[PDB]
Amino acid sequence: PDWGYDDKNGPEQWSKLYPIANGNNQSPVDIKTSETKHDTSLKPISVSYNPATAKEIINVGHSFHVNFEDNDNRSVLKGGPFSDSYRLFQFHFHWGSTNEHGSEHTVDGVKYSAELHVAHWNSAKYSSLAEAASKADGLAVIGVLMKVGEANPKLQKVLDALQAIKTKGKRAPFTNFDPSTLLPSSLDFWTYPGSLTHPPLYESVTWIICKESISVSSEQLAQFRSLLSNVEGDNAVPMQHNNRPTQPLKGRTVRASF
Ligand SMILES: CC(=O)NCCc1ccc(S(N)(=O)=O)cc1
Ligand SMILES: [Zn+2]
Repeated sequence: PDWGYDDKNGPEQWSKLYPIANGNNQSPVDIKTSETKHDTSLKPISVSYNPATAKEIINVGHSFHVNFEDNDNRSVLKGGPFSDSYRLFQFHFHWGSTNEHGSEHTVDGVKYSAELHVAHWNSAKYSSLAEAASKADGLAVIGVLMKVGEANPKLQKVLDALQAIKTKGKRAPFTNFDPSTLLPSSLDFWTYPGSLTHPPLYESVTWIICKESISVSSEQLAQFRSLLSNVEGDNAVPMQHNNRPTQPLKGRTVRASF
């Protein structure tokens, strides 16, 4: 690919190939609680995922994705700022070179160790992910900040699967899993209109950032960093990091459900 997280092909240089990187609806962003606006029209977040939709886990070079079957509404996200139903299609993480950084979104300047992203697409208005991905109201992603501390047992199935997709391109069956088990006990959230955090960087994402963080141990993060970005047979190249710096709000308003 023509982009990555290294010095020459990283976030700082993405604008060369993808001009939208300097757009007015880019993500992630720094959430300043003193500037958030509480909206009473915001309904509670509602997630209902069917574990049978879990499909496959793939090493995509810069990260790894856990995909779900999205042929029907067995796994959907509703409520919040949405009137339409969004269909689950994938969840993945972002992490940094060390525990002191790793999350993409930050709160009042505080950076966390990693971030969980659960993505969905608008199946009420569109017919496929490919179609919805470029629409302003096409995607919905739940972001959960991960604070380094106690080991998170609910990450077990995911971590145990990494040994089967160590190098770029490898993929394997990942079934019978409900990602709602990874979300925090409280679903209070912040929401704002944004974009995909990496190329193609489409400004088609309605972000749902959870107020409550979930835990993850130093060793579990080490597992993410032990994944290889190279293809099998080549010199090992660890996936040290894949988080984008926060971008200018550009007049956007971050709303709070609490
Ligand atoms: C084919 C496919 O699923 N590609 C990944 C698309 C994609 C999904 C979500 C995000 S994020 N970081 O904004 O949550 C970025 C890219
Ligand atoms: Zn992401």
